[PDB]
Amino acid sequence: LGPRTEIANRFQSFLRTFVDERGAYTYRDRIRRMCEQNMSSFVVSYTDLANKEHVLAYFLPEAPFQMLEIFDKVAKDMVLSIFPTYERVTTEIHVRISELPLIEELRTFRKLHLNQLVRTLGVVTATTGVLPQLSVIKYDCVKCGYVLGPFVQSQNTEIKPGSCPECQSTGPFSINMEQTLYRNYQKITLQESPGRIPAGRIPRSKDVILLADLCDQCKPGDELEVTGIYTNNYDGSLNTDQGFPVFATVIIANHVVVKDSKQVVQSLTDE
Amino acid sequence: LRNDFYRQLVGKRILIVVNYDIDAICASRILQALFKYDHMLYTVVPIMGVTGLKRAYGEHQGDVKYVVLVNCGGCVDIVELLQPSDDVTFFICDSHRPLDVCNIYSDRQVCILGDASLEENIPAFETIFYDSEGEDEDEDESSDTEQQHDDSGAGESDQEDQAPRSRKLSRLERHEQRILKQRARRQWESERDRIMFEYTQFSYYGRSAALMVFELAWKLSKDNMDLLWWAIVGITEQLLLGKIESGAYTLELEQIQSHVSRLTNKTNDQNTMSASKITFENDLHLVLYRHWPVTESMRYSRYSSCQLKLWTLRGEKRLHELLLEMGLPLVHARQTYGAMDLVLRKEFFSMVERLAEKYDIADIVYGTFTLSYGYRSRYAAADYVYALLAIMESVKKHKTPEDCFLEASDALSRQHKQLLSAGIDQAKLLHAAVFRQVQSSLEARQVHSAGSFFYYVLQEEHAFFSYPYALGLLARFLLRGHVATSRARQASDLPLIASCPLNASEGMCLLVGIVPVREDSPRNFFGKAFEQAAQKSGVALLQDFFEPAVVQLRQSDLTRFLDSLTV
Repeated sequence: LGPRTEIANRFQSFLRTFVDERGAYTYRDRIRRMCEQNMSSFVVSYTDLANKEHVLAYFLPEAPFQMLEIFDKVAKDMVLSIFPTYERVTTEIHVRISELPLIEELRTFRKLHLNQLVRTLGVVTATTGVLPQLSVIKYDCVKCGYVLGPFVQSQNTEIKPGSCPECQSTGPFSINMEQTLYRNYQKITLQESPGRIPAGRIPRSKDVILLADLCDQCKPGDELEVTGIYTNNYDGSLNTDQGFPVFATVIIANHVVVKDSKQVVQSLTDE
Repeated sequence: LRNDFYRQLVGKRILIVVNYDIDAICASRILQALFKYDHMLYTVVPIMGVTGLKRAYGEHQGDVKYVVLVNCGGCVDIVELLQPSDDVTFFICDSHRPLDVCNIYSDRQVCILGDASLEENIPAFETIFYDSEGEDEDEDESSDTEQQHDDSGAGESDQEDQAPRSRKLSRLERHEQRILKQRARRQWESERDRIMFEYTQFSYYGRSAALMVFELAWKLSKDNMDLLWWAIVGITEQLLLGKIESGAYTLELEQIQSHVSRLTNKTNDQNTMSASKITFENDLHLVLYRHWPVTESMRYSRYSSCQLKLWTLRGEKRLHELLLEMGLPLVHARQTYGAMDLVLRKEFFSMVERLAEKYDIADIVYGTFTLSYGYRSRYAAADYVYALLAIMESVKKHKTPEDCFLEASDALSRQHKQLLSAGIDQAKLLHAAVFRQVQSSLEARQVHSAGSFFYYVLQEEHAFFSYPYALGLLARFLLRGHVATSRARQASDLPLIASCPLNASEGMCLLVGIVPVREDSPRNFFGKAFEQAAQKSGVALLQDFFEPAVVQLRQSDLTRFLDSLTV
C-alpha cells in the first residue's frame, strides 16, 4: 500500500542511515560480515531500532510473523542485488533480535501472551536428536502421469487445487522422495533452574522448538536466554470433551542466546 | 653450428651432464636418444663437483676424443685444468657465460660458440698473457743465453729494449728504456677496469642449455612432441625471471609456437588418446592450481602471499573478502580444484584474471603448455619441476644423491608416473614446511641486518635445508616476508645472506648468497663478492660449485670472516 510499502523502506533507510560506532554503521557492514562467513543469521537491535524509529513496537505484536518476513525479504533484495555473486549457495535469509527489556521466568505466562513477542529462559533437559522435515508441497499425477506441480504451502494445512498439467484433473495422485525442499530440525525440553523455584516443590516445564538453522548448539544442562514466541497447537483434540481441553503450549525460537557462550564472542568497537 | 661438426660424431665419446640441474637432464636424455639412434654407445655421468669431474676424467683415462660436457666451462684455462688433453675434442654449451678466454682461444680442444651482441673483450688476451712486466721469458747480454725464446716482442718478451714486435712507438726509450713496463701497466690496469668488470664483480646466466639442442635435432626431421615438453621443462626452471631470466618470453611466444603450430601434422584428426599434440595457454605461477584445494595453495606461494600478507590473520580476512567478491564457497575453497563441481572450476581463472586487476596483484599469469597422455588426468606445466626439486633427497645412505639423479632422469618418460605423484606429495609437504618457519623467524625478529645487508643464521639441520636449494627458497620467502612489513620505503633494497646448518658434515655452516628486490637484469655481485674476505683474512673457503653463489665453511669460522666481509 502507500503505508504498507513503507515497512521495507524503513528497514532499507534504517540499515544504512541509523549509524553509530562513530560512523560506518554495523548494518551497513554487519550484513556483509554475515555474508562473508556464510551464516545467514543476521541479528537486529531493538534498542537501536527504537533509537531510530519507535513505531515498530506496536506494529509487531499484531503479527510479528509478518514483521520478520517483511524484514528478511529486505535482506534478500539488498544482498542479491548488491551481492548477486551470492546467488548460488544458500540465497535465503532470516533475522534475529537480542534486546527485549524483560525476563519472564517460567510459571509466568498465560493466555494473554498468545502468539506475540516473548522472552524467557530455563534449563535444557533431554530432547530429540537431529532430524529434518519438509518445506514444499509437490506430488505426482498418475491418471495422466504428470506432476501435480509445486503448490503454495500453509503452516500445517492442505491445498489441493484442481489446477495441474493433467487437464487440471487427476484428483488422485502419488508422491516422490526428491525434487522437494528440506529443512533440519531439533527439539528441546526446557526446565527451570534450581535457584529460582518457588522454594521447595516440583517445578514446571514447557517444550520449545528450534529449527533448521538452530541445532547442535544446545545440550542437556546448558545456559540460555531466548526470545521465542508463544505457540498454540490449535487443536489437541476438541470434541465432546474432558472436563478440560487437552491443549498444550510450546515456544518457537527466533533468537536463542547462550548465557555461558564459551567461544570467541564479542563484536569490535571501532577503536 | 654442427650441421657439419655433428658429422664428426660417430666414434667413441663421453657425455657428461654437469652438476644437478633441470637444464641438464632435459638437455641430455634427448641426446641419449639421438645417440642410440645412430648406433653409438656412450656414457652419461653424474657430477658431484669439479673434483667429481676431475676424478671422473681420471677414471676415463683413455683417448676418448669426442669428450662432451655441458652447462659448465668457466673454471680455468682448462688446458691447465685438463693437461693431458692434446687435441681432444671438447664441446662447451654452457649458459654460465662469463667464461675464460684461454678456453675460448686455443682453437684446439674447445668449441667457441661465440655468438653475442657484445664485442667487448677482444684484446682481453692481447695484454695479460701477451704482455708481462719484470719477466724471465727473455735473453740476457751474456752469451750463455744466446737463444731466442718465445719472443712475443711484447711485455711477454724482454723489457730491456729487446722487443722486435710491439711496433706502435719508439724502441730504445719512450721516456726511459723500461717505460715499456710503464705503458704495459697503463693498458693492463686501465683495462683491468674492464677485466675486473669481468668475473670479479658479477655473474649471471645466459641462454638455454637445450633449446639450441632442439633446433639441432629439428634440422634432422624429428617432430618429437615430448622433446618440446622436455625443453619446456628445461626453460621453465629458470623461466622464473625473478630467479634467473628468460627475457624472450614474449619472443618465444613466436618462436616455439612457430616451431610447433605451423607444422600441424594433423589438423582434423587429433581427437585421440595417446599424446594428442601439445597445446598452449595463458595461466599462472600460482603453485598447483590443480590437485589441491585453493586455500592451502593460495597460501604457500610467496607472490600471492607477500602482496596480501597472510601469515598474519588480517591477510586471511581480506582473502575471504576477495573470495567473497569471487564468491567461492569455503568448502569449495577446501576441496581440490578438480574435486570441485563444474561451472565454478571452469569459470575460476576466467573471472580471477580480470578482477584481480583491481586488488594488489598484477604479476601471477604466464604463458605455458599442458597435455594428456590419456584419460587418467591432465598434467600441468611445472608440476614436474616442483616434483623434481623434491627428489634432491639427501638421505644418509650415500647412494641416494646419484640414485635420485638417475631416478629423476628416469621420471620424465611417459612410463614412470607412480613416482611422479610421489614427487608432488613430497613437494607439497616441503612447500608448507617452508611457510612453517617464516612465522617463527619473522615474529621472533631474527632479521639480523648487521650493516649493509640483511642476514640470517640458523641452528640445526632439517632434511629440507640440509641441501641449499631449499635454503635459497627459505631466504627467498622470508625476504619478501620481512621487507614487506618491517621498513619504510628507503631500505627495502639491500641483499641477503643465510646460514645453513649441516649437522651431517661435522659442522660447516653452509651459506648461500641472494640479491635485493625487483632488479631482474641487475643481478648478483656474488659472482665474486664473497671472495673479498677470502683475500683479507681467508679461512677454509670453498667455491666448488660451477654455481657461483655458494660456499662451504667450518661450523664457526664465519663471524670474524663476516666482520671482515662487512664491506
